[PDB]
Amino acid sequence: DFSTAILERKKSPNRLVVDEAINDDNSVVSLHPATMEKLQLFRGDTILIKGKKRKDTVCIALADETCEEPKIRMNKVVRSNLRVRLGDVISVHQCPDVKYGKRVHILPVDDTVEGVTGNLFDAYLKPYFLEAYRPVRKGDLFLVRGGMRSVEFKVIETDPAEYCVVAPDTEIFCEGEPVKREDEERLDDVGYDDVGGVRKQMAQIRELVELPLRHPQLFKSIGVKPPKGILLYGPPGSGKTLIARAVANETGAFFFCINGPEIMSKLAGESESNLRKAFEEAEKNAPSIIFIDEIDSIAPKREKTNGEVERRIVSQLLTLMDGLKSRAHVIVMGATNRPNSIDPALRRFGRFDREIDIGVPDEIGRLEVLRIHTKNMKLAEDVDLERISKDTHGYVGADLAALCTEAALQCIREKMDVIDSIDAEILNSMAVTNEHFHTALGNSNPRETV
Amino acid sequence: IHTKNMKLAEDVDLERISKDTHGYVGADLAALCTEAALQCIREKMDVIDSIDAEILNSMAVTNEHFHTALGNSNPRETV
Amino acid sequence: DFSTAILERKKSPNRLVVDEAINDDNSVVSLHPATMEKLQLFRGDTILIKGKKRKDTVCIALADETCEEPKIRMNKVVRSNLRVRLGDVISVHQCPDVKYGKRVHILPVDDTVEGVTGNLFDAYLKPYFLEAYRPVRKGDLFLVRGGMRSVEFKVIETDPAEYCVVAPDTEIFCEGEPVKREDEERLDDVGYDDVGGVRKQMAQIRELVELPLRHPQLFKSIGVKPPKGILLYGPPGSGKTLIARAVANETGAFFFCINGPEIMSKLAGESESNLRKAFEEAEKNAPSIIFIDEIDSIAPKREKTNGEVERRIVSQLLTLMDGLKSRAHVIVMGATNRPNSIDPALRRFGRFDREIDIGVPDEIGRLEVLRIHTKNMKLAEDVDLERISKDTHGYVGADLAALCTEAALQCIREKMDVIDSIDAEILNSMAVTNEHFHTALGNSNPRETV
Ligand SMILES: Nc1ncnc2c1ncn2[C@@H]1O[C@H](COP(=O)(O)OP(=O)(O)O)[C@@H](O)[C@H]1O
Ligand SMILES: Nc1ncnc2c1ncn2[C@@H]1O[C@H](COP(=O)(O)OP(=O)(O)O)[C@@H](O)[C@H]1O
Repeated sequence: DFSTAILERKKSPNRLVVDEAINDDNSVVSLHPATMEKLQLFRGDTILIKGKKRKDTVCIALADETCEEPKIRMNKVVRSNLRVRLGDVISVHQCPDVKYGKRVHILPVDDTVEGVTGNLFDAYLKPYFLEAYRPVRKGDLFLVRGGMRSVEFKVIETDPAEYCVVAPDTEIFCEGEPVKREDEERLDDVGYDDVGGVRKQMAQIRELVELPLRHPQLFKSIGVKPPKGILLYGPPGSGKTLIARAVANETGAFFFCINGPEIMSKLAGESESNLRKAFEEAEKNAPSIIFIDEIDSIAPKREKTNGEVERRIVSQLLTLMDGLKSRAHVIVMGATNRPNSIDPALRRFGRFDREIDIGVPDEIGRLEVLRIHTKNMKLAEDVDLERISKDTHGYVGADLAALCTEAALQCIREKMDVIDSIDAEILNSMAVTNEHFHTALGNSNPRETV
Repeated sequence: IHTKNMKLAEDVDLERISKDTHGYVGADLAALCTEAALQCIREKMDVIDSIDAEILNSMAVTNEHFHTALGNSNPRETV
Repeated sequence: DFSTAILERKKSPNRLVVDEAINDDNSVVSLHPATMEKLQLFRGDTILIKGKKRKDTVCIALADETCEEPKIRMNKVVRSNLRVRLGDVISVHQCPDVKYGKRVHILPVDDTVEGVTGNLFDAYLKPYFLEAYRPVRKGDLFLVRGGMRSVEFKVIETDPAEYCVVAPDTEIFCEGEPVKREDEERLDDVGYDDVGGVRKQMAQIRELVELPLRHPQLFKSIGVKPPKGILLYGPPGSGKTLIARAVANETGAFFFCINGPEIMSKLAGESESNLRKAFEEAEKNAPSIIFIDEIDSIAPKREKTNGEVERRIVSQLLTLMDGLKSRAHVIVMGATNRPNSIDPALRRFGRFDREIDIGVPDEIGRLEVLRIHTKNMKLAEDVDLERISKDTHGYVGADLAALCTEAALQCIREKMDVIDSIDAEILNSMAVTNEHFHTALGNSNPRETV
C-alpha cells in the first residue's frame, strides 16, 4: 500500500544514526565518503538535516573515513538544534538554496550572560563567524567559548528568511535585552565531551545504559532483563559524579541524586523516608538514573556499622534495590572511593551487578582532561598542555581542573591591575601563559601498586 | 537452562563454554547467556523502531556473542 | 691542511646516526625524505652503507617522515652486517652498479640448524627472496623466520662478484655442510625488538646506560659522574632479566649475571668471594653490566635477615657498590618482584640511585608481546592477536610467551600424527589456529589497585 511503502522505505541511505563528533564545530557534520557518494553530496556542501519535534538545521557536510557508513558525526550543539540524542535517527537532505546572509539578528541567553559586560560582538560573534562561512537557521542556539566562560546565543532572524550562510558581507545585529531560556536545556551542560581519561570505562557504561534508557519499550518484547545497579570505583575527584551527570544528560534520563552525607545528616526515620521517596520519584519520572554519591556513607560493611538505625538504612537500600523492577526503567549508579568498605550484600545479583573501576588517568588521559578545562580559556603559544600532562603524574581529574582554574586566576591578577567589574572583550584577549601554569603547579595538593 | 528460549548457532559449543567458565556460579552463567543475547540483538538488528516475534525467533546467538560476553564477566575451592 | 679538511668535513649529510627500524626487513633501511633529497637518492634505490671494521652492505633506501633528518632506521641484521650498534655513525654512499644475480651460494650456520632436517630452500630461502629483489653482499649474514624457529644463513658467494640483487632468474645454491660461527654474535640474541609493553621504561633505561656504556671516554673530559645502580621492579616474568640482556647486547657491554639463589646456595665465605669476583671480572671486561637477579635473596631488609653470615653478604654488596667508581665503566642492574623487602640501604646515593617500575602490560603492551612470540610461527587468518590481548587481562610477558608456546605444541599434536623427527618444509607449512590459542587459554596460570 501507498503509506505502507513510505514507512517501509525508511531504510534509505538518507536515514542515518547520530554519533559523536571528533571535531567540535557547531556548523560541521561528518559523514562516510561512500555515504556522501550514495547521497550525492560533496565535501563543503551545506546540507539540511531534519530531526525530532518537527525541528531542522543546516550544516557543512564533511568526509570522514573513520565515520561509520550508516552513521553521522555531530557535536552537542547540532544534536540539540535537532531535538535528538546520540543513537537517534535523522534524515539528511540536499540544501541547494543557501544564499549568503544580508543581515542576521543574534541575541544571547540571559543565564549565560550573568555578570558579563561590554560588546558581545567583538568578544564572541566576530571571531566565531570570521571567514568560517557558517550556515545559520532561525530559532537555532549555539555556543561560543572564550573569556573564562561560554555564551549561548539564539538566532532571532535571518535575511534571506529561515536560513542563510553568514558571509563577510553579512550584517550581524546583536543589540537588545538578552533572551530568556525556553523548553531547551543549557548547551554548557555536562556531556561525554567533558569527561576525559576514561575512554574504555565510558564505552562500558554507555553500552549498559543506552539500550535500557534510550529504548525502554524494547525490553518489553524481549524477555531479557537488563542491569539495574552499577558501582563506580575510584579516588575522590576522578569524575564519578561527572560521568553520572554526563550519562543522564546524553540519554535524556531523569537525574535524581542521592548524597551519602545528605541522607545520613537527617533524623532517624527521615533518612529512610527520603531514601524511599528518591526511588519513588525516579520510577515516576522514568527512564531515570539514581546517583548515590559517597555510597559508603549509607550502606557501609556490617563491621563498620556501629549504630542500630545505621544498619536499618543499609537494609532499606538493599530492599529498595530488590524492590526495583526492570519494567521500572531506572538505573542506579553508586559511587565510592572505598570499594572494600562497602557492604558486600550490594554486589549481589539484582542489586549492583556490574562494577566499573575509574582509576587515575595516564599521560594521554591527563592531556584530554587539560584540554577540557582550557576550552573557555585563551592560551599562549608558550603553553604546552602535552608537557603539563607529562609532569602532572598522579593527578586526578579534579587536580588537573584545579590547576587550570588556578592558572586562570594567576592570569587575571598578573595581567589586570585596577578596573573597578571586567568586560567580555578584555577577558577574551588575556592569555594564560606557561608562567601562570608553573605558578599553579608550585601550589598544588595531589599512586598505583601491583 | 538459560539458552532454552534462545536460537543458537551450530558454531555454539555449550560444552566448551562450561570447560572455560571454571569458578562460575549459576547466576554468572545465567548473566553470560543474557549478555550474549543482548550482544546478538545489537550486532544483528540495526534500526527497527519495537521488534516483532518472527524476526526475534530467527536471529541466532553466535560463538562470537558468547566470546564477547566472556570478555566482560565478573565471576575458588580449597581443602 | 689536506687531511685536516677530510676529518673536519665528517659533518656531511652522508654521515648518519644508527637508529631502530619500525619495519623489520633485513634488506631495507629508512631515511628522512629531506635527507634523501640532500643525498640525491630515490625511494627503492639500492645504497651502499659502510660501517665499522672496514665492513659494508647494500640496502633498499626508503623515505620515512618519522625518521630524524640526521639519523637512519635499520634492523639488527643490517646493524650487525655493518659491525655497528644503535647510536653509532655510518656513511651512506650511492650504489649504481647493482646488477641482478646470476647465481648465489648461501649456507646456514650450524648453531641455528641443530636438529633441523629437509631442504632449507623450500622452507626458508624460497619465500624469503620471492619477488622481494633483495640486495645481497658476500660475507653477509641474515635471519629467516618460520617453522617454530629462526635460521641464520651466510652469503658464501655472488655472481656478479661481491654484491648483486637476488632476482627471479637468480640461481640459489644451498647444498653442503653448515658453516661454523666465527667472530659474530647470534642474530637470534635478545634485542630491544624482543621486549614489548615497556616503551617508556625502555627509553628511560636506554638514556641512563647508552651514554656511559657507548661513550665511556666522554665522561673523562666531562666532570659529571653518571649512574651506577638501577633497580628494576615488577612481578615475576615481566621481562626484568630480558631488559638487562637486551640492553647489554644492544650496547656491546660485557654481561655478568649474578643470581640471588646461586650466590646464597654457596658455603659461608664462598658466597662473598663469588660476589667480589663477579664485580672484579666486570671491571676488567668493562664497559660492563652486572645483573643481580632476585636481588632480594641477597641483600633483604635487616628485619628479614635471620642469619649472621646473611647480614655479612648484604654488607658485602653495599661496599662493593660503594667501592665501584664511575671511571670503572660498570653499570649494576638489580631486579626484584618485592621492592619493599629489599634493604633500604641499597637505595642510597652511590649505590642504586635510580629505580624503574616495569608493571603489568596493558592491552597495547600485551599485543606487542604476542607479536614477539609468534615471529617464528605460521599463524592462520582466523588468528586475532588483538582479540587475545583484549582477553589476556592480568597476564605478564611470560604468561603471554607461555600461551604462544602452548598454542604451538597444541598445533604440533593436532596437525601432525605419526612422522618418526619432523623436517623444516613441513614445520614451516603448519599454521597455529584460533582453536589452538583457545585451548592454550583454557589451561593457563596467570591485579592493580590505587
Ligand atoms: N575525568 C575527568 N575529566 C574531566 N574533568 C574531570 C574529570 N574528573 C574530574 N573532573 C573535574 O573535577 C571535578 C571532580 O569532581 P567529581 O566529578 O565529583 O569527582 P568524583 O565523583 O570522582 O569524586 C568534576 O566536577 C570535573 O569538573
Ligand atoms: N616484556 C616482555 N616482552 C616479551 N617477552 C617477555 C616480556 N616479559 C617476559 N617475556 C618473556 O617471558 C620470559 C620471562 O622471564 P624474565 O625475563 O626472567 O622475567 P622477570 O625477570 O621479570 O621475572 C622472558 O624470558 C621472555 O621470553
